[PDB]
Amino acid sequence: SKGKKRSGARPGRPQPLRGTKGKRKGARLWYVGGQQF
Amino acid sequence: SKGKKRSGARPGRPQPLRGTKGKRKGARLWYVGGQQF
Amino acid sequence: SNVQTGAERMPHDLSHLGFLAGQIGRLITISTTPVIAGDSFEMDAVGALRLSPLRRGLAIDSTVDIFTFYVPHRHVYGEQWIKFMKDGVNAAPLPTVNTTGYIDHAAFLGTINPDTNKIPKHLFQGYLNIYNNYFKAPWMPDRTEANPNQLNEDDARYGFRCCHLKNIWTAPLPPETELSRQMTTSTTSIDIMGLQAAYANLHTDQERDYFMQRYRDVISSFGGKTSYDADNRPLLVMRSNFWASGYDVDGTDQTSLGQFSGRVQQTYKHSVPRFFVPEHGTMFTLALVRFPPTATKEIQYLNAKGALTYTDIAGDPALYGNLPPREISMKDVFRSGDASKKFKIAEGQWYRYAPSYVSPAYHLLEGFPFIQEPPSGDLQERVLIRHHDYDQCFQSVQLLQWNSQVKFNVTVYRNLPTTRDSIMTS
Amino acid sequence: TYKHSVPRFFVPEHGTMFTLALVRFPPTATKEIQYLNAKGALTYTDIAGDPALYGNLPPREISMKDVFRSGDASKKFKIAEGQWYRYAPSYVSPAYHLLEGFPFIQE
Amino acid sequence: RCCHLKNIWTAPLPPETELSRQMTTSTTSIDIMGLQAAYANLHTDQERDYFMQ
Amino acid sequence: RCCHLKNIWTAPLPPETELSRQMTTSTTSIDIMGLQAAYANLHTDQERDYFMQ
Amino acid sequence: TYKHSVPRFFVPEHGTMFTLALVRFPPTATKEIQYLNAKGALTYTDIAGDPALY
Repeated sequence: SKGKKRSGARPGRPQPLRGTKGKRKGARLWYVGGQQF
Repeated sequence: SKGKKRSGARPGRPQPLRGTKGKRKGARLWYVGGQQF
Repeated sequence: SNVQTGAERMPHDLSHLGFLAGQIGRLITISTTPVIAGDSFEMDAVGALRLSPLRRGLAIDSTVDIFTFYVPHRHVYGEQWIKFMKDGVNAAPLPTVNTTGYIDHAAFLGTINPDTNKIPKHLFQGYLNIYNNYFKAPWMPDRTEANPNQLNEDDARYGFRCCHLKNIWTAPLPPETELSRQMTTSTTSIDIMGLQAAYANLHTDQERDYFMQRYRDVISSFGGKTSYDADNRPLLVMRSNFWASGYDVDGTDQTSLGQFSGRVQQTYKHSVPRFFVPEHGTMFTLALVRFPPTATKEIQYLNAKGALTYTDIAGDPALYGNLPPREISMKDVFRSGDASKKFKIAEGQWYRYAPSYVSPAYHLLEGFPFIQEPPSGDLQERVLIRHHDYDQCFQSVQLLQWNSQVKFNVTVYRNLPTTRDSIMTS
Repeated sequence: TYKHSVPRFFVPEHGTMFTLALVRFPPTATKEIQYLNAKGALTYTDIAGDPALYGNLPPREISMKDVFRSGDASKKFKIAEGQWYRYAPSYVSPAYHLLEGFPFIQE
Repeated sequence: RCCHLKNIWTAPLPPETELSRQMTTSTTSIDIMGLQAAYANLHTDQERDYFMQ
Repeated sequence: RCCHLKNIWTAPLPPETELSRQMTTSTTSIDIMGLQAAYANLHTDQERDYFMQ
Repeated sequence: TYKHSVPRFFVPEHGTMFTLALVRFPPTATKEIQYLNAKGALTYTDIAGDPALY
């Protein structure tokens, strides 16, 4: 084996998932020909 | 490649070889049944 | 016109969601991502773990494991790689493997089954390498299928079966340990110098049976080291463990007043620190859910074997430290055990271990995840977990025995052109 | 509970003020696959991630069969080269298929 | 009806992007100064397709 | 036997370097976007010949 | 007189250590000529040293 042996339990309540992606933004990904809202 | 690229020239004269072995002694190697000179 | 030859290093998002489900005691793939040589990998995973609704309330916690592994493409394709990378563009494409034609097959690899019934070879073979190096018992045979469509159901829909938590009967000595060894002598004589040399041959054999079934173990005993490239094994990057808890709900109508139902829900986090990727490969993330191995019909060894002798009861140091291992049966630790099933234990192990006690009033009662009958079959069948042993503990739902919803916060530092550079000619 | 606040606004000519609302879900589907796992045999251009190749090639045209299990091969659209190394889709287990609640796109 | 949040298949390139562009040459010759002017006409067309509708 | 110290004639370019490369065109036309993609294939070939054997 | 010194090296697996030697001379020949003096008639590309051409 190598290197982990950590732990991960947290207290609280399981809040619902909010936003599929996004922790840190880079450059643009999509180009449609203008703004779209 | 890895790690060397050193140099080794020395000045002086090539003195004759003196003793076949010996830089640092460990434990005994030979057992004849006594001392032998 | 303008021809681009290089790029700058920037972070890339690569974050997504996780609607997962699985069985108990089976190892299933949770997430997967490809990487390039020279990258840096980071991951935070935050989610909730739930079990199916219980029948009578919370009594015993379960333990959950999350692993992350790194598998180079050279460990899978071997010599077809390297030639592929040295030829560059216009090289022959890499091969695939066949799958059974359903939607839920190839779900132990964390993907939906394509309509062509073909997947990249490195996805299937990278799962086998992890299982054969870390999750099966070292004395078991390896698993070598070459095609996911050679597996059966419950191996394609869910992962491979894993091992119980260590115990008196779930962790016996390997079935190849010798209880005696002969030395050839003469009719009325014996060479006492050759007897000394016979003990040194037995010492090396016993080490290779208890500690050193794998090559990386043999080298470690000399004081050496092996890289995972020398052994061709995956690299473990992170491991997490926790216990799952919850609360109860009370019934309030005429019939269910006095009845309770347990709800397991746990918040967890799996964090991987920054990892330098040396070659092209894949990162795997896997999960495993287990219960402590409690059975309703287990007895203490001294209470089950018939008549107590001096060796059983005295606890004499000169006797336990100098005797060979003892062979017993399933009848000595279980009420309805089979006398023809044998396994070996160490002498005096009954003074080092204590089993759990379950009252006879608990026998055949819903809820309460126990093992109702002593396991049957050969040794390999007993050590691995059967998830049908927990069918009476949960209510029937479409989401199997546990489910999870997780967000993966990944971040990679690559050397790639922007989307703008890829679509503009000049 | 929410609040929509508009600071003071000078109206230059006769007109109307409109207020509108829009409610959406993230676009998660149960049958989406990663591009590299769905196209058949991997070539050097797919897998190597070479900067000299992604930055100088025209856009690639693919089908709905390359990202969906029951997609139609006659429906085409264009993507940028190397976009599979910049984007990651969400994974939904097959056990979630055709289950009430859970706002997904089933087909 | 409005548009989905941006995605690999909900945000593709406009269905009018060109995957190639030809230039008229001779049988056994080519004007290399006119080739330079053909790249500048394509640059303006690609901008009006990705950013400037 | 080993190699001489590097020199004009003892250290030449590898005997597999290409002095030209063709691109297929039409009779009276040429795709200028495919010409851009032909230079990127040659760049990878020249790197694998001078540095990356 | 020379010296070849190897600092302390941790051996991870069973193997062999090799030591080898090589003796060479600079490659001097009696019949070598400069390129510009040997090719016949000098053109603009040979002699000008123009950065846009090389």
